[PDB]
Amino acid sequence: NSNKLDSKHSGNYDYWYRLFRKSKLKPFERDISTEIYQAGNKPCKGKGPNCYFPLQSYGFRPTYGVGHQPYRVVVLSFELLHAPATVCGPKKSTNL
Amino acid sequence: STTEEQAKTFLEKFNHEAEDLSYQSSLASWNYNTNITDENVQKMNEARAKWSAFYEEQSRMAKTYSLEEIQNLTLKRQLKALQHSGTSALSAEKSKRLNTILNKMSTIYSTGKVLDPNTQECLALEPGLDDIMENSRDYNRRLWAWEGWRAEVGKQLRPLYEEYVVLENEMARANNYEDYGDYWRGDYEVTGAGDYDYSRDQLMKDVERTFAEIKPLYEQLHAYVRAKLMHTYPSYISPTGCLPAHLLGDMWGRFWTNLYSLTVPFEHKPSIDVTEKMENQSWDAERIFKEAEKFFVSISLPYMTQGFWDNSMLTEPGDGRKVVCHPTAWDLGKGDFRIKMCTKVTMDDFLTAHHEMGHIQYDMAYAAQPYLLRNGANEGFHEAVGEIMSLSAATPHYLKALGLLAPDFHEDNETEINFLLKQALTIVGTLPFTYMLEKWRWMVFKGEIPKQQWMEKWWEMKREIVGVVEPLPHDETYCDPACLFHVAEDYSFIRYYTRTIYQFQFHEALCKTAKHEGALFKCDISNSTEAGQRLLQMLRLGKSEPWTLALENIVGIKTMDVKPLLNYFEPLFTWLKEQNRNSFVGWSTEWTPYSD
Ligand SMILES: *[C@@H]1O[C@H](CO)[C@@H](O)[C@H](O)[C@H]1NC(C)=O
Ligand SMILES: *[C@@H]1O[C@H](CO)[C@@H](O)[C@H](O)[C@H]1NC(C)=O
Ligand SMILES: *[C@@H]1O[C@H](CO)[C@@H](O)[C@H](O)[C@H]1NC(C)=O
Ligand SMILES: *[C@@H]1O[C@H](CO)[C@@H](O)[C@H](O)[C@H]1NC(C)=O
Ligand SMILES: *[C@@H]1O[C@H](CO)[C@@H](O)[C@H](O)[C@H]1NC(C)=O
Ligand SMILES: [Cl-]
Ligand SMILES: [Zn+2]
Repeated sequence: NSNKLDSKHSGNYDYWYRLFRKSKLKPFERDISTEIYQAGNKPCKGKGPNCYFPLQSYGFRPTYGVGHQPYRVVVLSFELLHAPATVCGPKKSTNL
Repeated sequence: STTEEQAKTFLEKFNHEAEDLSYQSSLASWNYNTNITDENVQKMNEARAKWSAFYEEQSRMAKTYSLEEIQNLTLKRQLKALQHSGTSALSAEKSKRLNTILNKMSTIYSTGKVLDPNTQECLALEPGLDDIMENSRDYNRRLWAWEGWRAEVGKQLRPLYEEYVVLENEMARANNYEDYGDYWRGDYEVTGAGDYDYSRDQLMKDVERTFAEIKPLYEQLHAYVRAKLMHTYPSYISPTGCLPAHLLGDMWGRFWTNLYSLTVPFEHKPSIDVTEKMENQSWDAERIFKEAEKFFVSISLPYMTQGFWDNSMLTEPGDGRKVVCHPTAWDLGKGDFRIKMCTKVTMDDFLTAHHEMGHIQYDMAYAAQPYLLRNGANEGFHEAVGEIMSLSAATPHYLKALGLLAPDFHEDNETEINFLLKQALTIVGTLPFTYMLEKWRWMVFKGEIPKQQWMEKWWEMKREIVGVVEPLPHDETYCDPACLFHVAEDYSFIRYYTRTIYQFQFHEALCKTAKHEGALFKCDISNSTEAGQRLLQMLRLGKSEPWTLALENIVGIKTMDVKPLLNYFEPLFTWLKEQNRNSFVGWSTEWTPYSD
């Protein structure tokens, strides 16, 4: 949970999440797209009738209850591939 | 490519943006409820302006979509909710005229003041009226006050109501409705659902069936009420004719609750009172909400999120700030809900807390649903779900079990008769008045009758169906029944009838699942997690699928019924029918108090 640290009174309006693209995604991909999504088979300049911006607003307030309180989430990815291993898990020490 | 994908994308956009704006508006509303300063008055002004502008713009850009080329039922109903233009279907001058007249109505009703023969006294709907009716037993005071108030309000709003009939008819005609009656009936319209389709007149047939199956019970109760009125005052009421409107117990005949002190059949027996017990235990608002949450956990409904206790206000803010504390709860969302109401050491406060807690649970049940479905399947489900829990908590077995009422007492015959009389006079007295008001409004929108016999026809039907007589006869130059609050702010009354029917049906089916035997009014919904899951099965539905299907998920029937009404009052009706062996049944509409 991160509500005091992240959610702010009068509105927290810094986090943006996309909703619509041309096709599906691929895992581990960057798709930062400042291209206004189009629908209705009528390509447009954007932000109008049937012109949708992919990114939306993460409305965050410190009074939101659990279900949509801003959660800080981190995913740790590992690979079990043959290579010179560099990130080894620590050792320990004892008395003499 | 297809219109369905565009509709889904626009509904996601509308969901998010309307969520943002509605959250802001509802937080501003709670700010109104807590701190009423001019600063937050202006803040709410701009917030509501922005929310209305956003809703209007979204609807206008939604008007480009067609309902014929979309097959998904949820998305179809969402677009149908989007396409309800309302005031914008008509011209700008007419719309601003209508909104100015509604503001005029609000100002007149909020500032309605009537002067006695001595004008030194200043009353205004609140300083008296309610307290006059509920504390004074004088005929002259009630007659004069109600007659003067009705006369002045009619004098100040007759042509406003006429132009309202005209403009609402024109709006309905411009929005593909025959009449504003059909406009109001459009909420219950369901199409595209096999075995679940209901037209605008099917509910009318259901209401007429309820009339046919309800009339004798209400006639007998009217006979008992009038007979008790005879015993209290014998020289002002005829043994067969109907009673004057001003002898129903409240402001306009809606509730017969205040008639308790004169209609109790056995005044010696002690009523079920836990008040002295909660001053024995020194009860508080935090404890009352913890007890409510214990009851709700006992029915598998979820706990109280920390935000509730953290931000919701559970006690009056002293005298530094003033709070309007009518028990209410709006839909903030995103797991944020809260309660504002005055917590006094009373038992009606127990009912109000239970009712609004059921409302909160129903509200949070459909949290995961989209915006246009984040509501009761119809307008009365929320209030019915609120009222069922309070009715269950009003039983004395619950008080015995949860410790408020000590174990060492048993249910007494006359005490339970009085309690059932309370629950009767506090509920079934509102149904006939709801029926009259809603039906009169229905044919007002229909326009079947010219302007020149409205009051005459209305009062004649009142005398003929419920025996409501004018204590002073009035011509077409009066607008007495338009003086109520909800008609005075353009609100439908079918909500209350549906609330009562749904709460009785839900109690019947839930008790049947919970397996309690004997008199049904003594049953309790506690330690019945199977029944709790059964209730949640309809709670989570919202507006995704028809309210008739939602009802089928509880009772198993697709239509409203009078069977819960008949069954809940079987022993009361038996006792009234065995006591009615030597009393008149029925009324005569010819008798009026000024015809001698
Ligand atoms: C409480 O009321 C004051 C005015 O007395 C107002 O300035 C303030 O914004 C209010 N607080 C909230 C949370 O509404
Ligand atoms: C209808 O809408 C629901 C909810 O968005 C979706 O799961 C379903 O796939 C839709 N059906 C069709 C045929 O588009
Ligand atoms: C509850 O009331 C008072 C205390 O509040 C006292 O008489 C006693 O403790 C209890 N019983 C009765 C009968 O009052
Ligand atoms: C439900 O069970 C609990 C567990 O002892 C009990 O305290 C409570 O009184 C029960 N509720 C009833 C019998 O309504
Ligand atoms: C009701 O119960 C009481 C016991 O308190 C008993 O005396 C009476 O006969 C019963 N029946 C009626 C009709 O009061
Ligand atoms: Cl009336
Ligand atoms: Zn309420």
